[PDB]
Amino acid sequence: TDLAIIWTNGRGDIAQDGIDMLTDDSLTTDVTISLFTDRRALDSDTLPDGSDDRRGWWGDSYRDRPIGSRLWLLSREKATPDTLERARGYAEEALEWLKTAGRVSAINVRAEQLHQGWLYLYIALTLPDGSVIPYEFKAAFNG
Amino acid sequence: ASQALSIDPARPLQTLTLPGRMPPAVGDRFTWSERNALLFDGISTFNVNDGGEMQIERMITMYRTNKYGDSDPSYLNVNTIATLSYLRYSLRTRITQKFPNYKLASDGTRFATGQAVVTPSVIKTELLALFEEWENAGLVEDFDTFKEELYVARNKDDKDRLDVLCGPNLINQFRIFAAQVQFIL
Amino acid sequence: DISFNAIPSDVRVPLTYIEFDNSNAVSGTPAPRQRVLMFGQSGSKASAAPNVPVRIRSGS
Amino acid sequence: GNQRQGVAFIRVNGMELESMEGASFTPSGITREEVTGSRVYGWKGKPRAAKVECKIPGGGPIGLDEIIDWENITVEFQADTGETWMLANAWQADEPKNDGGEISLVLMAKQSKRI
Amino acid sequence: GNQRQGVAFIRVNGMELESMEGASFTPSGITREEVTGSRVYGWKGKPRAAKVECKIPGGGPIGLDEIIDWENITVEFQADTGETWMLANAWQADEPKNDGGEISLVLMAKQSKRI
Amino acid sequence: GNQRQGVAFIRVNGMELESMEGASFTPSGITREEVTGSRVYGWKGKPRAAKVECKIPGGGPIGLDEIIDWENITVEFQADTGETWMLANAWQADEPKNDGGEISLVLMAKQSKRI
Amino acid sequence: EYPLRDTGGVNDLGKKLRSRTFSACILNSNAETARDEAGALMDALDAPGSGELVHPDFGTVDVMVDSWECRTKADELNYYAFTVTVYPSLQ
Amino acid sequence: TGKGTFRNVPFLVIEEQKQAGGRRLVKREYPLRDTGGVNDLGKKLRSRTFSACILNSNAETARDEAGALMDALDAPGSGELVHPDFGTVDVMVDSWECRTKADELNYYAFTVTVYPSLQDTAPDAET
Repeated sequence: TDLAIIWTNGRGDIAQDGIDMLTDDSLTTDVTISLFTDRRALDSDTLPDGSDDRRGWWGDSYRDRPIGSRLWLLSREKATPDTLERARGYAEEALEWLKTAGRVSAINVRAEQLHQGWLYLYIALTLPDGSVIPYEFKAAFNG
Repeated sequence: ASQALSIDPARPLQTLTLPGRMPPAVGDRFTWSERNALLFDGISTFNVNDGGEMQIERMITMYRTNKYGDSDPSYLNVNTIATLSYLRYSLRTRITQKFPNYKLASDGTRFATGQAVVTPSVIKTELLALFEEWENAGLVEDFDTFKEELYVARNKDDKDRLDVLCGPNLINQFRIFAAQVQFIL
Repeated sequence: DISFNAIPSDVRVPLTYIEFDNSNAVSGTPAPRQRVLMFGQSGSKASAAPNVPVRIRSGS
Repeated sequence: GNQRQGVAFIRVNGMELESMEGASFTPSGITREEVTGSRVYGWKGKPRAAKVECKIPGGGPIGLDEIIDWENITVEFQADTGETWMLANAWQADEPKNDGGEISLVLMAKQSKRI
Repeated sequence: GNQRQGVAFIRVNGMELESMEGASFTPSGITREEVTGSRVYGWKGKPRAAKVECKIPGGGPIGLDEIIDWENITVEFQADTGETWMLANAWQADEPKNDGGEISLVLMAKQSKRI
Repeated sequence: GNQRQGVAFIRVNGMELESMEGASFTPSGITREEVTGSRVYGWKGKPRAAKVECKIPGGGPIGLDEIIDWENITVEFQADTGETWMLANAWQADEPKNDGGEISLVLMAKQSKRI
Repeated sequence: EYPLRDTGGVNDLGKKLRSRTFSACILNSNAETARDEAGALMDALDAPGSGELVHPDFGTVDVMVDSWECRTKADELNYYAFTVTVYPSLQ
Repeated sequence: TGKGTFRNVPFLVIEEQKQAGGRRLVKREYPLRDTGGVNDLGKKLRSRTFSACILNSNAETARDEAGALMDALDAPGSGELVHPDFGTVDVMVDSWECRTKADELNYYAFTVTVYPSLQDTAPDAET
């Protein structure tokens, strides 16, 4: 039972609940961390910035697996189906590690362009008959 | 900005690092709410990366009101300006390349084949082919509405002057990244 | 899906919304829809107007 | 009681060709083929390219030397009652032969739009 | 002395096409083939799909742009003396080419059923 | 209102042949073919050689003995309204047969130029 | 076969395994549901242990996969064809 | 659009694609016994393969693209293969071909087979 990643104003910080920080033991924290943390870009990949560094984590060489997802490669894109297909592929490759273990059964992800200027991803994971009902929330804005 | 907009005009500038630049101290950087409120006032904003290098958060022109007085978001993005400039250049150079010096005649008249004559129905097809090339490139969105809105005619007051009304639909950039995770319990 | 009103009109920064759910509707499309109605009493401190349908998505 | 069809006009780069009768036009889309096992299961798509075929009289102002080197033109297959189909970037096809007094032209393109 | 046959009408989604003469309609069923060894043995079945073929004069109200995009329609091959056959959920087939002034339509379906 | 086409004359080494009607002339260039994968990709070139085919009535001043042995000649396919195409160094082709009263001649060449 | 003599010996030792093989195909007009079905069948073909196979010619049986292919001809947009050979599980 | 890439070198897909792989079986047949069977042994690698074509209208850009594709297929390491059918997979190339015909001036045909770049130790040390 670790802390929970609460999404406020487009970024996720830990929050309090009564005495201590609110806890969560479910797949919600596992997914929201495996999806929205930048992992190291490959040697051949091109970067959205004009710079030359590749993100990641210094503990990547310590935790036996690359940490997060390569969705930061789509920081700046135009509305074309190429970006939708790439986002679908990146989400699949980021979330495959769950299906490699037994914590999920199947993953189905689709990409779409909603109201102009919206990249919409629908990810459906099939939890087994031995999974704790996961956490549910909606991102909120204040101030 | 010039390098990015010359490589591809319809590409946002959401994350472009400024090389060899020193950001302000952490006590002077604008907060999220301050940047959000400042973006409405026609001033672009910056963000600070995980490293020390700073990047541009959004490039926005100082245009915030229409001619009549109300708010108008048409000329907000610099991408609209860049794409419009490129489209104007493409139109100019295609017309110059195709029809440098041709005689002008009415739509129904027919002359000897292999002659240098342009009719109002020829440049219409030329513009439609140019729009299809634009759509292949990736700068214009909808072709059916462009076809149904395009209008080309003679001046009817000056003998050699052709009036056109294109009205293209520009492509859109991704500002929001909406995600929805569903657990099939 | 996600309503266009979700993102407030006061923001022009790239935002990257995120949502989570728990239902079994996989397609997300409006198939022939089922709307089960439920009559029942509510104890004190209910804070709900009597005799008006209310849409509920969670036990909490 | 409008006119249905007749002689069809071909126009490349804005010049008429005065093609003889027999012009044909295949639009670009998806080809459907049946797939059969114990029963008929459905269709199986296959892409195709648009094509316009005609024959022109010989000795005209447009000759074979100009015809052969055609790789970027804007073709317009137009009928009498409108119904114009534009080929954006078309190119000549397999073989032109000046048999008798008619030159057989075939111009193919990647996409065909209706104007 | 009833009228036997003549022009046969085609109706797709409840609208007529004015198909010219020469319409053909192969029904769906089982195809029989003969199996021969030392002596003739019997028949060996084989499934097939319903198909209706016709030609549409060009320049009409229904054009090639609308004709191409047909993958869920109900077809009604109706003869002069009644005897209508409904094609269940038809789709357009191999290739429409507009030669002369005629569009060669062919619609295949999984089930032809007499009404 | 110029004359378009009619009897087309063939001249080898500066001498006419009196070819019967039906002469054909395929020019030299590049043959285009379509390459289709998931969509249409473009064209794939292929070289071809110029060729002039005709028929000569038999029993004339020029016979099969002289016609067979032709491996270095200059051919001039000239239409009625000018437009002459020259084959620099042509050679006779597959097979001459004198059926009825017509000798079928065909001359190939590496390059054809419009004079 | 015994040398320098006409006669030869033939003896039976048991029965060989049944090497049943089949070909299948899955196509859907959505062109994306076809990919989903192909992926699901790939995942169900590559899995540990022996799973039941329902077939018109063979019927319900327990077997183990030995090999399969997904031959799509690129030009075909909805077609995926598998060819599988299976052997009975040892009990 | 059929725009598969190997190392950000683009190529066009054609001909047939293929993924093959299954479990390794050991056949157990006993002498003078009828009932037999097989026994499971792991699962063999998924050997993917595809056929690609490089063509243009210039006959020199085609040569340059073909050379880039050859020098990117013949490179040390594992590259991010992108395929409209396979997806995005890091694979290690096993062989390839570069077929032309001396008659087609723009066409260059490639046939590649790749293997997954998974590297796991045998002993699998623990604590």
